[PDB]
Amino acid sequence: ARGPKKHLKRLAAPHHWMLDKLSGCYAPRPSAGPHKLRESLPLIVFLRNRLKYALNGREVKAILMQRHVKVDGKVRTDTTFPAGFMDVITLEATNENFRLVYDVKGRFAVHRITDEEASYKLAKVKKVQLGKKGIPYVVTHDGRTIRYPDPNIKVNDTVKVDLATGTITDFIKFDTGKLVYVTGGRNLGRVGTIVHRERHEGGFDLVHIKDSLENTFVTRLNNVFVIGEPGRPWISLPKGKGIKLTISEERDRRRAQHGL
Amino acid sequence: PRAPRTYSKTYSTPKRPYESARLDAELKLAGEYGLKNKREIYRISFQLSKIRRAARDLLTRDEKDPKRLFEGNALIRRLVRIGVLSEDKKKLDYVLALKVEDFLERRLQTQVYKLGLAKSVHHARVLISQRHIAVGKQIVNIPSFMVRLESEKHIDFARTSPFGGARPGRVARKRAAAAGGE
Amino acid sequence: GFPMKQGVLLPTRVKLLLAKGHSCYRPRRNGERKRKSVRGAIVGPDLAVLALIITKKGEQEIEGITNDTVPKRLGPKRANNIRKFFGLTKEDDVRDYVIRREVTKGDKSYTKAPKIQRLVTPQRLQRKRQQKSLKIKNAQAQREAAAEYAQLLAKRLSERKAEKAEV
Amino acid sequence: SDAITIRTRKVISNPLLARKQFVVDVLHPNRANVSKDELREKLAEAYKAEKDAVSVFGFRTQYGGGKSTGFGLVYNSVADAKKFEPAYRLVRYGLAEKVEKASRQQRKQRKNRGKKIFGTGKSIAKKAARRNAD
RNA sequence: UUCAUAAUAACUUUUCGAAUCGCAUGGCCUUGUGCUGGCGAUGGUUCAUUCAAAUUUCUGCCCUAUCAACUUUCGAUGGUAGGAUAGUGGCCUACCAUGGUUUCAACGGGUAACGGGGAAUAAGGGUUCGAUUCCGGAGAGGGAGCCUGAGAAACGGCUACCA
RNA sequence: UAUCUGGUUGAUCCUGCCAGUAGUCAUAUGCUUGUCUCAAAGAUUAAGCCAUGCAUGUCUAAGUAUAAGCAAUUUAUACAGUGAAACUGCGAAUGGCUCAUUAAAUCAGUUAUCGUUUAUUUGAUAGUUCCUUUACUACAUGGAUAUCUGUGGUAAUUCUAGAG
Ligand SMILES: [Mg+2]
Ligand SMILES: [Mg+2]
Ligand SMILES: [Mg+2]
Ligand SMILES: [Mg+2]
Ligand SMILES: [Mg+2]
Ligand SMILES: [Mg+2]
Ligand SMILES: [Mg+2]
Ligand SMILES: [Mg+2]
Ligand SMILES: [Mg+2]
Ligand SMILES: [Mg+2]
Ligand SMILES: [Mg+2]
Ligand SMILES: [Mg+2]
Ligand SMILES: [Mg+2]
Ligand SMILES: [Mg+2]
Ligand SMILES: [Mg+2]
Ligand SMILES: [Mg+2]
Ligand SMILES: [Mg+2]
Ligand SMILES: [Mg+2]
Ligand SMILES: [Mg+2]
Ligand SMILES: [Mg+2]
Ligand SMILES: [Mg+2]
Repeated sequence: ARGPKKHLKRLAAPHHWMLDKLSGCYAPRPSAGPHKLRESLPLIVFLRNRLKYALNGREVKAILMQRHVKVDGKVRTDTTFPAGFMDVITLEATNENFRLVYDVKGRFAVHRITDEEASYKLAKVKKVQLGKKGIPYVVTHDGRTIRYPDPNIKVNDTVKVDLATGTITDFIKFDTGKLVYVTGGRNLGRVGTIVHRERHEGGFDLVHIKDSLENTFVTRLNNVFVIGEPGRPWISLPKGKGIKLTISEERDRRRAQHGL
Repeated sequence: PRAPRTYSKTYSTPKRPYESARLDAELKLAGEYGLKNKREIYRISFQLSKIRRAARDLLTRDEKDPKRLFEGNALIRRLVRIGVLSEDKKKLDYVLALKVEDFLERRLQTQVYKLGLAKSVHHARVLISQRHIAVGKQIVNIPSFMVRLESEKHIDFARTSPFGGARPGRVARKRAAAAGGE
Repeated sequence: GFPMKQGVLLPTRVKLLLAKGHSCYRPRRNGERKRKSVRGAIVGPDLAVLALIITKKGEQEIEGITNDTVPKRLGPKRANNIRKFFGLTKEDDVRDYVIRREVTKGDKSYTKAPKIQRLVTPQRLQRKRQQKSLKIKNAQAQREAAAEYAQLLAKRLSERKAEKAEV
Repeated sequence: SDAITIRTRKVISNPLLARKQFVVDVLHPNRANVSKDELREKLAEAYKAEKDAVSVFGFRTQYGGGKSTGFGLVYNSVADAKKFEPAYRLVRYGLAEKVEKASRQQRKQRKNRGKKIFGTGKSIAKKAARRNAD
C-alpha cells in the first residue's frame, strides 16, 4: 500500500536483535544501507542492547553525534545504520574494535578484535561483470563494487578488502576442502569445511559441510561464506569456534565449568 | 498495538461438581494444611497434572532417546530441588506416582509448622500473612511459597517485627505507653 | 470580494480551475488545483474597485501622489545588479558602493549592509581551483588503474600461451 | 545502627559519554528509604568526583525493607554531566532550571492559529483596524 | 539469451558533464598578493546495492444442484501486427481462427465471509471460532476522475455527480 | 488427566431423544465486592450521522536575512551573534483506524522478473562541454518573484487584487 514502509513493529523485528517483547511498541527499522534488513544489525541495537554503553535511544544518538563510532573506517551518524556480517565497528575512545560475526546459536556476537585485523574487511562475491567502457567490476555480497578485480575472482569467492582504501589485497577461491562460515538458515553461525558441492542447474546449489567434530550438514550456496583453508581461517572466529553443541552437551558444559 | 501480555489459568475445576467422597477428601486435605479454598487444592492438582502430562509424553518416547534423556531429566531435577521427589526415586517413572499431598507438604505454610515457630498450621499461616517469617533474609508473605529444600535450612523469623527481635510494635507498644505515665 | 483575472473577457463572474503559475490563487500543496470563482477582464456597473496605473502626468496635481516620492527600501544584492545600479564597470570593486542602513536602539548607533551574493571571493576561487584539481587527479588515477589492468592481462595471456605448447 | 552500606555493582566505564555507569545496591537496616541526595553525596565521597557530577535514578526497595537497588552514573566533569544528562534529571538534581511552557494543548492551539495567517500579521492588524472603522 | 560489454551508422524541438555552501588558513618564492593546497556539506551520470514495486509459478478456501450447462453482438480462448504501459500480457485496437471451463462440480446463489499467524475445547481422531495487539489486503459517505511526486488513482490533496 | 446421571413402563431390557454436568482472551446481564499484580474495552446493530479542540510538519558551522526583530559588545564598513517571516529543499504515500466489499479474489507456503520501475542508501563513476587554433564573461551571466513597505476589495475562508 502506497510507497515504502517506514516503521517496524517490535514483534515483526528480526529475532536475533535479541529485542525484548515489552518496553515499547516499535523496533529500530534499519535504514536503506549496505546489508539486507533481516540480515543486518542496526547501530542502535549494537550500542544499547549489546555493549550497554547507552541506556536509551537519545544516549545512542548523542554517542553517534560526537563522531566516534566507525563502521568500516567510515564514520556514520545514523542510529538505524545497518551494519551486518563482517562489518568492523571501531570506537575511537575505549580503543576497542569489533567485527560483527555470528555465534554458534544464531545471533550477532560481541567479538572483540585487535587493530591488525580491524584494518581489513572480508567479503563474499555476489556478481562479476563488465561495466561501462568495458571496465570489469566485482560486487561484494556485503555492499561494495570494486573496479578492475583480479580476473580469476569469480562468484562465491571471498575477498580481503583492505578497507582503508577499499582495494582487494587477496582472495580465496570457492572450492572443496576450504573453511566455510554459514550466514543463513538454521545452520547460521556454524563453521565447516565443504565436503561436496551439489549443483541442480535450475534452482539452488546445495553445499555439504563437515565441521571439526565430523558432523555433516547441508545448506544453500547463497548462505555459505568462505573463510580460509581448513584449520586456518583468515579472521578470528568467536568463542566456541562456530561448532554447535547438542543441548545436553551444552548443559553439561555449563555444569562442569561452574565457577561462581 | 503494543505486544500482548500472556495470561494462564493456573487451576482446573472438577469435571463433576458434587462427587461426595471427593468433596470430603478435599475438605480433609484443607483441614490438614489450613487451606483457604478448594481453589488452592485445585491449583495443586492442576500443577500435578501438568507434570504428569510431561512425564507420560516422555515415557511414550523411547528410553535413551535424546528428548526424553534431556527434558525428563530436567523435570526430575526440578522435582528433587523442590523436595517433592526423594533421592531414592530420580527415575521419571516415579514422577507419575507423586499425588497431591507431596506438594502441600512443601508449602511455606506446612514447612513453617514442621520446624517449630508455629503451634498448628493456622497459626503458621497467620504469621506468614502477617509479614513474620523470612527465608534468605527476605520476608515472605506467601503461604503457598514452595520451599526449595536447600532454602528450608534458613526459614526463620524476620529481623523486622517482634518474635525475631526488634521493636514490639502496635499493641505491646501501646501497653508500654499506658504503663509509662501511671 | 472577487478579483479580476486578466484574460477572461466577459462582463460577469465565472468559475475557473486554478493552478500554480496564474493569479487569483495561492497553492498550499504542490500541484493543488482549486476551482475558484473570479470576475472577468471587462469593467461593468458591478465593480467596487478599479486599479489604475497612471502612466502620463498631467497639468494639475493630486496632493500626495505626483508631488511626493516614496524611497526604494532595498538596494541591489547581487554584485552585477549593484554595478548596473551605479553604472560602475567590471574593474571597480563592489564592496564600497553597498547601501548602508542606520539603525539606533536609542543609544547604540548601528549599521546594516547586505551580503553581496555572486561576489568574487578568494574562497570561491580556491574552491574552483580545488574542483579543477580533483577531477584531473581522479582521471589520472583511473588511467593508471587501466594501465595496470592491461599489464596484468598481458602477463596472464603470456602465461596461458606458455602451457599452450606441449604434446 | 544506621549503617547505610552502599555498593556499586556492575561497573561499566564509559569514555564515549565520559562517565562510569553502575547498579547501586544500598543497605538500609532499620531505616526506611535512603533519599537520592544523600546517596549522591555518598557516591561523590567514594569516587572523589564532585556531587554535581553524580547522578542516581530508578530505585526500588527489596520488599520487607533492608535493601534498595537502583542505577547510578558518575560523569568525569560537571560540564560533562551538564551536556549528556537528560534535562529533567538535571532539574531534579538542582543544576539546570525548569523550562516554562504552557500546557501542550495551548501550544497546539497557538500553532493552529499561526497556520491560519500567511506572513507576519502586521498588515492584517492594520486591515482589521481601518476596515473595522469603515 | 538478440546477456554484460564493445564496435561501425546516423539521429535528437541535444539529457548530463558543479557559475553551490561551512570551517580550516597550511606549502614554494619566479616577493606577486602570485601560484597553490586540508577537512567537509549539498548537488549530479550511469551502474551497484538497499528500502521497496508491480506483476508471476505451483498447491490449498465455507454452505448450496429447490444453480447443469457456462463464456463468445459490447474479448470469450488462441494467432498476427500495432497501440498503450515502468515493463509482460485481449491490457486495448485491426484482421483472422473457434476456441476456453465443466458431474474430479464449471457457472449461478448465499455468507449474520476480510485471508493467515492463531483461539476455545482437549485420550486418539476431531468440532467450532479468528471484527481485534503481528503479517498480508482492501476503504476513508457513495461512485468516478486526476494533480504533485521516487511512490497516491491519496481523501486530516484537488475536480465533478449522487446522498 | 479415555467417567456419565434424571425422564417412555405395573415392572423389564432397548432404540432414542430431552434434561442435567464441565469449559469458553464468549458476549450480555443480576446480585454482591477489602487488598496485590496484569490489564481487554462502540467489532457484532448503523462502512449510521457528526457539535468543539487536537492528530504533520520541519534549519544545521554548512541553500536564501537590510524584520525598520532581539541583540550589545571590545571580527565586519560586503556580510559574519542570535533570529520571526517567506522562498527553496524535504516530508506529508509512514503511522493510526476500520472490516464494507471480496469465495480462485484476498491470503498462506512456494517460485519467477532472461518481464519491469525504484526518492533515499552504500559502493562506483565523467581531462574530450571547444569546433579551426593572431586579440576571448569565466577573478564568475541574465531577468524575475516571495516575504517586507504601502493601496485596497468582500457579511464572510487558512479569499488575494494593485503598486514599490
Ligand atoms: Mg536463476
Ligand atoms: Mg513491618
Ligand atoms: Mg552564494
Ligand atoms: Mg543489448
Ligand atoms: Mg504484442
Ligand atoms: Mg462482510
Ligand atoms: Mg473466517
Ligand atoms: Mg482476522
Ligand atoms: Mg462485521
Ligand atoms: Mg462515516
Ligand atoms: Mg479517494
Ligand atoms: Mg479525518
Ligand atoms: Mg490518511
Ligand atoms: Mg470422545
Ligand atoms: Mg410407549
Ligand atoms: Mg410411571
Ligand atoms: Mg444439554
Ligand atoms: Mg498496602
Ligand atoms: Mg460501528
Ligand atoms: Mg515550504
Ligand atoms: Mg498504513
